[PDB]
Amino acid sequence: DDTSSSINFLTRVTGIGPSAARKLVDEGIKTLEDLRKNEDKLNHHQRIGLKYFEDFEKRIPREEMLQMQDIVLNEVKKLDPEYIATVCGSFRRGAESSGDMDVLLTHPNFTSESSKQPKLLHRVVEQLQKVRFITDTLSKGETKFMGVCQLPSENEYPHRRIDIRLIPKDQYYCGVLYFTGSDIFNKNLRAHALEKGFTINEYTIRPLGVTGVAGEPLPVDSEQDIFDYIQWRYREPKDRSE
Repeated sequence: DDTSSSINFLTRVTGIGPSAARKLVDEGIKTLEDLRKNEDKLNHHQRIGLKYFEDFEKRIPREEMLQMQDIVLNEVKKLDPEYIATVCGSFRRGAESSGDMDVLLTHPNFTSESSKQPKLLHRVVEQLQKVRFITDTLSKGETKFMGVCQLPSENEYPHRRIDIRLIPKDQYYCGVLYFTGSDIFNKNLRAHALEKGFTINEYTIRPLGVTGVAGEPLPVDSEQDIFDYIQWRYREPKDRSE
């Protein structure tokens, strides 16, 4: 009824899932003005999501992505040129517009053997805040940051969703591959790998064999290494629609 019409609306606020939305509509919270007069009922992530409600429903043109990409790769390099940062999503594939910016970050000092270096991520988050790029934090942990960013103006741009995730160096490219391609491409590359006797996931590529269910991750130093193993000619991100 109107109770389902309100829940649908509430699910449009980042951070407010179905469960939270229902109890909220139960509390008598139905419209955006209701939410704005009841921040005390929402968690941080939800409140920030509400603050940028409109901006968050606005698409991000490629021109802007390219500019935000320059700010991120640039600040990252200054901190330590040994950091590798890659903006993924449909954007990497050449999309004319995006809904957000998803970044995978790594550093050779951090391998899957390592695991426990929050500061490699935080140092980046902190620097991006110092330059007034990252403006708010939805939530931040030891390997993942979900937040808000905004392009600078001499007057202004809509606030945008940005996420940055710290990935082990030895699992990096398998990571970038997963976060690019496309649901359909990943599905197609994954199946071709199987025919070749390999199994690919977002962390590694392994050899399979008889009886099935086997492994031991091979070294990956580029996306190319993954394509080589399954003897597929390298496919540029723009040819990864499927």
